[PDB]
Amino acid sequence: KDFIINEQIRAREVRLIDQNGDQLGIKSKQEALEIAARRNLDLVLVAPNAKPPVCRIMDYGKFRFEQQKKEKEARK
RNA sequence: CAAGCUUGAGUCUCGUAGAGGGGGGUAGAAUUCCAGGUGUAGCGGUGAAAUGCGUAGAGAUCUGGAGGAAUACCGGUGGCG
Repeated sequence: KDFIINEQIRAREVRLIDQNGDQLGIKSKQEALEIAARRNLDLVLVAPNAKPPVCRIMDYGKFRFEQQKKEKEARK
């Protein structure tokens, strides 16, 4: 569920996937953070144990809200 | 029982103070909500937490608007009934 995002990420390099599924390739964490920032989105570590770790560009708050919404609705 | 009397009780005149009652207007503070600008990962809550709220961008800040309810200071063994 919970993913670490943005500056919480410690990986030197990550494989980057953008908000639409475009495979941006291997990028330094710094460049990945720049791309996320220019798009006003977050850099989310979706696959911490992949080699190299996989990050997805997305709105973390919107993603998390929808996930919690889904869980709650299906149980009431 | 009858006539009275003016001190009890009323009436008259002119003023005074008052959150006394009923109706109608209207005001500025705040909360919550709606619409936006800035901003970004927390806010909120407790003894400690969690539920809750926030990347569909909250909270914080600035702006405009809606609505309801109550009227800080004055304010006080103050006042009115």
